Amino acid sequence: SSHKTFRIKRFLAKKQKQNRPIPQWIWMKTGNKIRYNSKRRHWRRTKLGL
Amino acid sequence: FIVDVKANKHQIKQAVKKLYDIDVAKVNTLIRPDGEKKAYVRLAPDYDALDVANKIGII
Amino acid sequence: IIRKPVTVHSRARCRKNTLARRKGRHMGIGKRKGTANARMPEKVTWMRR
RNA sequence: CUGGGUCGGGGUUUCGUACGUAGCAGAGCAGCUGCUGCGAUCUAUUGAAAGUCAGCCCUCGACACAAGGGUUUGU
RNA sequence: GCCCGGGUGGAGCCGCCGCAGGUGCAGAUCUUGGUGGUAGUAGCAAAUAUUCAAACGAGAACUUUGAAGGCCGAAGUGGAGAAGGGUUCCAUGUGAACAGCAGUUGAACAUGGGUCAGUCGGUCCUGAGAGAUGGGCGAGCGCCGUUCCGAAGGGACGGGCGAUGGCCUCCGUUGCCCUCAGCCGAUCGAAAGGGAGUCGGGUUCAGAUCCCCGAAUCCGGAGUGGCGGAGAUGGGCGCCGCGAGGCGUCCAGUGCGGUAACGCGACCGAUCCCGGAGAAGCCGGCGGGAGCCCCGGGGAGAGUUCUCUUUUCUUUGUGAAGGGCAGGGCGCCCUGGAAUGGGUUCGCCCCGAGAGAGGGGCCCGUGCCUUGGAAAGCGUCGCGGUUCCGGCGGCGUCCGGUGAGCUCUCGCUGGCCCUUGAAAAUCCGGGGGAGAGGGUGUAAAUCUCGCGCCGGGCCGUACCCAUAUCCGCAGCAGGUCUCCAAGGUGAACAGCCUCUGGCAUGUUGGAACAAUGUAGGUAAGGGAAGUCGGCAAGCCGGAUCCGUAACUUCGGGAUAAGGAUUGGCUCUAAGGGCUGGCAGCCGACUUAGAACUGGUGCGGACCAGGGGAAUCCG
RNA sequence: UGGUGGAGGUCCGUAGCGGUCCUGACGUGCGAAUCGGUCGUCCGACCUGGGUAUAGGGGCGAAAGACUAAUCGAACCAUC
Ligand SMILES: [Mg+2]
Ligand SMILES: [Mg+2]
Ligand SMILES: [Mg+2]
Ligand SMILES: [Mg+2]
Ligand SMILES: [Mg+2]
Ligand SMILES: [Mg+2]
Ligand SMILES: [Mg+2]
Ligand SMILES: [Mg+2]
Ligand SMILES: [Mg+2]
Ligand SMILES: [Mg+2]
Ligand SMILES: [Mg+2]
Ligand SMILES: [Mg+2]
Ligand SMILES: [Mg+2]
Ligand SMILES: [Mg+2]
Ligand SMILES: [Mg+2]
Ligand SMILES: [Mg+2]
Ligand SMILES: [Mg+2]
Ligand SMILES: [Mg+2]
Ligand SMILES: [Mg+2]
Ligand SMILES: [Mg+2]
Ligand SMILES: [Mg+2]
Ligand SMILES: [Mg+2]
Ligand SMILES: [Mg+2]
Ligand SMILES: [Mg+2]
Ligand SMILES: [Mg+2]
Ligand SMILES: [Mg+2]
Ligand SMILES: [Mg+2]
Ligand SMILES: [Mg+2]
Ligand SMILES: [Mg+2]
Ligand SMILES: [Mg+2]
Ligand SMILES: [Mg+2]
Ligand SMILES: [Mg+2]
Ligand SMILES: [Mg+2]
Ligand SMILES: [Mg+2]
Repeated sequence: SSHKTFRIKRFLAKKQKQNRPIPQWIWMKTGNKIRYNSKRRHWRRTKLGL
Repeated sequence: FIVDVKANKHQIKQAVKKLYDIDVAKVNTLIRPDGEKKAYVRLAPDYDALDVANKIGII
Repeated sequence: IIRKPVTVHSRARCRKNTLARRKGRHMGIGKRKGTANARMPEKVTWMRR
């Protein structure tokens, strides 16, 4: 919706910022077990609640 | 400029005037989809934006 | 980059048929589907009179 | 020097008489002083025009093509 | 059950005497995980449809461009929004996974970008309602209740006292006293209700009533108010001066005009009181104005030109805010007094409570002219920057007519109600007359008049809005609120065809054309013999002119039933406006009649009631 | 008698709303109720958006034990 509240817009902004993939220098640290970002969300699949 | 979401147009105008000792014609603020506030600051006609950008460091 | 012209949709055929109707053709009782009142309202006729 | 194939030509057959042109044929109408225009339709050319193997018949006309290619098989 | 041999493996393990147990699986439609046959099978069939050439590329039925043929057909497969979604938007790149074929493509993945407001909304008001305090109840978290068992006002013109600052003038700031007086109850509740005020042109890859350019406008503020204009400057007397004009005394001056409707640029005024606007249903008819459509011409550019066509197609303008004038309306005024009644509407309706007839006044003027404004926009022709350009030039943007035509809007008038069809915020006018100003001027108090000065903070703004961005587990034939609406046929916003705009046949293609299906059709003769049952299909169907029964609650039945006609072409007759029984000039669709004519065919596609006699029930 | 007028829980019939018949399609479907033709109604007891009120032995019901988030002759969730 074009009409939206400030807190809704802020929550959307945080969720959008969280959706990037991991930096390529992570996976080759020493004590690392992370292969990829498993929390990525697609707008078609999962609908953010709300 | 990029500013924080707690700044008024008056505050942005005053901050620019103090920091860069210039004059501001008007300010237009929006809030980006990513969160921070973006401000378009229109200067007085007798000040050109290119020289101020020079003094800033962005050219 | 050219703007192509509008495809022709002439009105010569319908205006010729309109001239025929002016003369009184194609307006027999075979070629009419609405009632007489619908085609020409008697209230409007009485108003004009 | 034979073969089919394509095209063409005839035969058969289906529908029903093409476009154009001409007509002092045409309900009439308008203009110019008998002539010129609009006019559905009609008459002649006109049993005309069109289609006709793709699973119709004949050709001996034209055209190119056809002595190939691949996989196997032994008492 | 176990012991050896061989292989793999890479760090722990077993024998005997005792001790302890979460100690032995084939099943429980057992639990979890994995894997088969089925099987390269079912299937990738709702909404008409694709073809040719080229480019890129390893790779093309699916991408891009060009051409052709089609569909959506303005109640759209078009152009925009609300809710919802939340980056899906834009550019570049990739082709691992996904897009049930493929992809050089994507709403996929990966990098980066993108939403600019005093005027657009929220923000304010209150509606149905929600909800504190006082009070009451309750073991208790709490609940009831919204004016009800409340000392519910923290405000103010003005006057007095006290202090301060500014040239302590005059005013401001307070502190105290006097005086003045209701609240309908704190507060919340609408991105469709109320609610002041922004429009035009240009610009981006993606944003525009937001950016730039140019024109405006509303609200709020200002010691000295910045300024003009209004309040305002007159009369009398004694004089001077020939007069003009100038002195000295008195008196007035909070505007003026029109008989009236009312008008003029302003034209003091408090507490208080009255009123208005906000602020009102549904339907019908008619009229005015725009937009669109239509007809006859002038241009400009295109299309056809085998023959014809002064031809066919596209285009041919001006914002907001002021000023003026049309044009609409008036239950507004003045003169006058009317039967032989008159005026008037499509209908009505109106009049001695004042009609007709004259003369005025007011309101809306979204139309036209003008300022804006040609400078910009657009259509063409030609030069430039060889480009990076709001580039520069010429010309044009013209004259008319009509319509029960469609949509919007304004207005008048009527009908219907055992239905009468919101509140508040906010703003304005009036009645009153408490107060203030000055003593004739440098006039003062005061001005809703003209111009001038300053400011308008916060939040939303991208995109989809639907046979692919929402909800249905999904790119699901479902569902989901709205605005705009061309030509022909036709009663029609019906069906069918087309233009602007859009699309690629709905998650695949090729070759065959067996059975059985699904969806359409046609059948000789018979005509319900079929079947539980005329199920299904079929007949009729529009319009014009005739005709229309039983019964009836008298309204209906009724399109009862039953007949005839319908094309094309050529005519005739009738039905009107404007200007000067008549003459001239324009004109919009109708209706009727006639002749001729076609292989009896003519509501030729589309649209489009089978009928009658009875019984039961409501 | 001829006009005029334009009423009505009036008739044909679009959009909208609904859902008769084929007991058609489909029935591991497009779809946990859809599709096609044909149908009822279409100015009123009409259709619809948003706001608001009613909560489980309770609500709401032009009444079918219907509806109350694919759940109804007693919803859903957790616990005993
Ligand atoms: Mg979804
Ligand atoms: Mg190890
Ligand atoms: Mg154990
Ligand atoms: Mg087992
Ligand atoms: Mg198969
Ligand atoms: Mg659309
Ligand atoms: Mg769009
Ligand atoms: Mg995209
Ligand atoms: Mg695939
Ligand atoms: Mg602006
Ligand atoms: Mg309460
Ligand atoms: Mg509120
Ligand atoms: Mg509102
Ligand atoms: Mg009079
Ligand atoms: Mg110009
Ligand atoms: Mg937008
Ligand atoms: Mg198809
Ligand atoms: Mg396809
Ligand atoms: Mg699809
Ligand atoms: Mg399909
Ligand atoms: Mg038969
Ligand atoms: Mg027969
Ligand atoms: Mg039998
Ligand atoms: Mg039937
Ligand atoms: Mg009967
Ligand atoms: Mg009986
Ligand atoms: Mg009944
Ligand atoms: Mg009815
Ligand atoms: Mg069935
Ligand atoms: Mg089946
Ligand atoms: Mg009906
Ligand atoms: Mg109760
Ligand atoms: Mg029962
Ligand atoms: Mg029970």
